[PDB]
Amino acid sequence: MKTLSAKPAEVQHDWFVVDATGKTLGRLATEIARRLRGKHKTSYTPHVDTGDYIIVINAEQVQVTGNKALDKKYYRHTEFPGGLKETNFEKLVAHKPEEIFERAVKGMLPKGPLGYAMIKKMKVYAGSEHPHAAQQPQVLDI
Amino acid sequence: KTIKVTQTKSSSHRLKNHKLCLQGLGLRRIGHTVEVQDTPSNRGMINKVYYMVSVEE
Amino acid sequence: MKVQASVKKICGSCKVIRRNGVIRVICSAEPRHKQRQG
Amino acid sequence: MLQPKRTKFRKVHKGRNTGLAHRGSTVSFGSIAIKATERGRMTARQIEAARRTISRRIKRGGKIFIRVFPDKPITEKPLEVRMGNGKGNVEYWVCEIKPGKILYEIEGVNEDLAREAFALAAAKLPFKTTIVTRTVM
Amino acid sequence: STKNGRDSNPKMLGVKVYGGQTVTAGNIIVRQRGTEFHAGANVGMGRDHTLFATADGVVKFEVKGQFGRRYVKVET
Amino acid sequence: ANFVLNAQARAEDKQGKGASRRLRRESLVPAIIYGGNAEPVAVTLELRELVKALESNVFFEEVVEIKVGDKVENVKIQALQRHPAKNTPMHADFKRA
RNA sequence: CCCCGAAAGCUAUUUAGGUAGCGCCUCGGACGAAUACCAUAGGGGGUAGAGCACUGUUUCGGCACCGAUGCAAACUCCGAAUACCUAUGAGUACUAUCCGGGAGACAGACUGCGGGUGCUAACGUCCGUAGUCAAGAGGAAAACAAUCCAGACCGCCAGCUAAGGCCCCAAAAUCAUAGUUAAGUGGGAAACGAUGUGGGAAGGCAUAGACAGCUAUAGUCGAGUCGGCCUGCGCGGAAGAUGUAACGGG
Ligand SMILES: [Zn+2]
Repeated sequence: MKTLSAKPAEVQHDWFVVDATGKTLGRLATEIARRLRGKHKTSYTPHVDTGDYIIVINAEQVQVTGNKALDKKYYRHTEFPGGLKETNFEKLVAHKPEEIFERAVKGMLPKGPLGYAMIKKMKVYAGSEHPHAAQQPQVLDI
Repeated sequence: KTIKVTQTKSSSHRLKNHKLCLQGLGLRRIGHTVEVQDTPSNRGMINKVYYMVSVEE
Repeated sequence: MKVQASVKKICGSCKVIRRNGVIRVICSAEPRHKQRQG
Repeated sequence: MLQPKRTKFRKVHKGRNTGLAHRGSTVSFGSIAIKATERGRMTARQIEAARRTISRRIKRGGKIFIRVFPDKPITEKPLEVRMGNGKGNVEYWVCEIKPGKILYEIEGVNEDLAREAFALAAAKLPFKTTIVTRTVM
Repeated sequence: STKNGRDSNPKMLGVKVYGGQTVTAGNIIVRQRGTEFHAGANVGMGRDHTLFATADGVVKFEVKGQFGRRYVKVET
Repeated sequence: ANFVLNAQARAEDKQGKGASRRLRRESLVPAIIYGGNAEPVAVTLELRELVKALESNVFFEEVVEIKVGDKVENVKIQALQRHPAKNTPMHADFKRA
């Protein structure tokens, strides 16, 4: 057993803060998902959560290119007959900016209990303030 | 006088005469290399299976 | 307004324009010449 | 309704339409002509419709040469019949068209009127066409 | 119903021995419905126009004569 | 003097179906010059030049100068092959005169 | 437990989902180079293509013939590539052949190529030919017998590659250089329609002044302008039933 697995009790979760002003949504989401999963650490282990905490500020300033602001559709289904509901990026970013990042990063994280645990380390906030000054996050430019 | 022939692709699904040409050159598996005389008779077999052999002169 | 797959000028007072990715024909003389491709 | 007066056999094999039209691709009767640029089948009804359109446009002021003749019979099964029990009955006649095949030539009219007539005729045909004129070689 | 549907059994005609081959007297060289080939030196003709060897040797095909006939012969 | 065609020599490695198709993809036209007292010569021409020359009727009756390298041949156009569908010139035969 | 390993064809059958002989498998014996691949050399052909000299068929002229012009599975004045037969030869290979013991099988499927049939329909049907499955695992294609790469004796927490890939789900380039697209085209479709945008060739008019507008060809105005051809990538044509549902998702 010369290749060792990371032990959850020895994992260190560091805190970082990221500004979303002017960033492209998907090209920011890939890096966020990578650091949430822990692919950037030499102790990476597929069955262990070794990632970091990511705070996102100015979430409503994220950008999309082309005509995606008006054309990119978000669907959901209540399980009643004919219960398909539809919105778009323009309305969703103005109303509930956290849902956009939640969808984007959820789609890029693994789909299981470990993925559900992984996505809890992302905190998304519309304004420029966050309530986690007690954790002393470092500025991360990605 | 002599040339080196290396087999580069599988022969399992090739034509019967193509497999027989490989066998008559003496090649047995992918990556196998043989050293054969430079004669028109050998060159005929080489040219027939040109698409899965590599020749070093 | 005629909505058709083939839109053409009919007289000299007709103009072919593109609005929002749709080809249209507008006539200054005869309103019945108005066409939309679709 | 062009159709052979007599045929040696009633029914023929389907065959395959391949190759270009090296023969019949030069202007030899009139001065201007219409030729196909895509292969296909030309039926007798299509030939007649195109001829009528051209003749009506040119008002019979010149001569029209038709260089396509439908000599290949096409069969069809009656309807609500199962597979087998022999080949079907002859229904209509076609001419095989290869790219380069000249269909109609016009002699003795102005080029503009001829092009108008050919443009009217092309809308009745199931394949793409082009206009050619007589050259020295 | 159809009025067709008949055919005859195959007859297996054709050239049996080609040029350059060695034959023994009596070997059949050509099976043919008509005289597509004619008999040359050391070659005999049967009642159904079969061409056969009448000596031991080597078969040779050629074209000769004023009519341009195709001949087969056996060289000893 | 009125009609001059600039040509390059067509060597044996530039003859055949594949070489001719490569030349026509390169927008050149193979051609052959034959006639009395000499051996045939294979040349390649420019499609633009050939089409420009063929647009005029006096090209089919005058004596034209084909220049390949330094040598010059005084020839008359003898035959021309065209694509059956696209009418593009494909090959030319010139007779020494 | 170890070794080899098919067939779903031909012929006949009150035969058609049975059976028999042959073809294909296995075991024993005999006999070795008689075998195959490839290279040279000899040989016949009537297909692909082509053509109108025969047989038919077709159009336009001239006076049944004559001149221009097409077509053909059951037409041929012509005519390949392949394939097939034979002889000699190098190299490589446990190859051919003969005599006996035991069989199984005689419902095939898909794909490419050449065809008949059908509607140039069908995951349709009937032949020829090759591959795979059948009786074959692994990797690619979202999932997917028959497609692509490749033929699993057993073990390894070693390395190189094939098809296919390298932003995240998910291993590997947010690699480099030069262009194109603005349609999420990419990531479904036709005839046809259109000053969408690249590239190329040629032509017409023009600082003795061109196009448009303006003033009743003259006149201010001060550079390019006009119309077609070839070609790259795009646009419309484009309506369905449980739920986005025609990039696997983000
Ligand atoms: Zn109008």
